[PDB]
Amino acid sequence: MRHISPEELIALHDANISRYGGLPGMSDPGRAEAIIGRVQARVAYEEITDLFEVSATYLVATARGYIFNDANKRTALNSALLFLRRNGVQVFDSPELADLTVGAATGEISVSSVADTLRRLYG
Amino acid sequence: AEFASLFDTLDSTNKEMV
Ligand SMILES: [Br-]
Ligand SMILES: [Br-]
Ligand SMILES: [Br-]
Ligand SMILES: [Br-]
Ligand SMILES: [Br-]
Ligand SMILES: [Br-]
Ligand SMILES: [Br-]
Ligand SMILES: [Br-]
Ligand SMILES: [Br-]
Ligand SMILES: [Br-]
Repeated sequence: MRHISPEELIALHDANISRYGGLPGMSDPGRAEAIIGRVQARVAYEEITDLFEVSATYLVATARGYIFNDANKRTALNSALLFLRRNGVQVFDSPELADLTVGAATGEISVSSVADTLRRLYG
Repeated sequence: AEFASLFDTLDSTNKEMV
């Protein structure tokens, strides 16, 4: 399946900051690579073939990861949906996405639960 | 353009979350 690289995650964040606003820059050099590398390793190791579970893992990992000074939630959401789109899943905006992403970010909504919602919306 | 199209699609939610 087609994954999102750390540098792509960063570029997506930076483009989002430019378009919508927010504080620039990364919290800690290396964290993007650490987190996204972890996601991809886990997907291989756990043999996760379900696109919605994988999208959810990107979403939760970035939302909780504090890779950036700002727009972590935006980057989390857009990257998850970019992931779905690259893998042939049509995506569209839904008024449920904001609260979903916040819930993921605060640790209130698990990967499994995020995947369940994405699957309802887009599957 | 990869990103611009994605942001266009999710423009509402992106704005909401700022
Ligand atoms: Br930035
Ligand atoms: Br970083
Ligand atoms: Br992970
Ligand atoms: Br945000
Ligand atoms: Br943030
Ligand atoms: Br909407
Ligand atoms: Br979780
Ligand atoms: Br853009
Ligand atoms: Br644009
Ligand atoms: Br799109």
